[PDB]
Amino acid sequence: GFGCNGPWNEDDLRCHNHCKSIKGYKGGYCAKGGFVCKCY
Repeated sequence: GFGCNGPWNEDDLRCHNHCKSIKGYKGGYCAKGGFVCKCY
């Protein structure tokens, strides 16, 4: 989710922005073929 909807729809920037918008995270990326929006 959050941009990462699979390799056919991978909005890594959208995941990144989401995660970065959350206090406690610097950013985020689409993992697992682009399915899982993982924050860091």
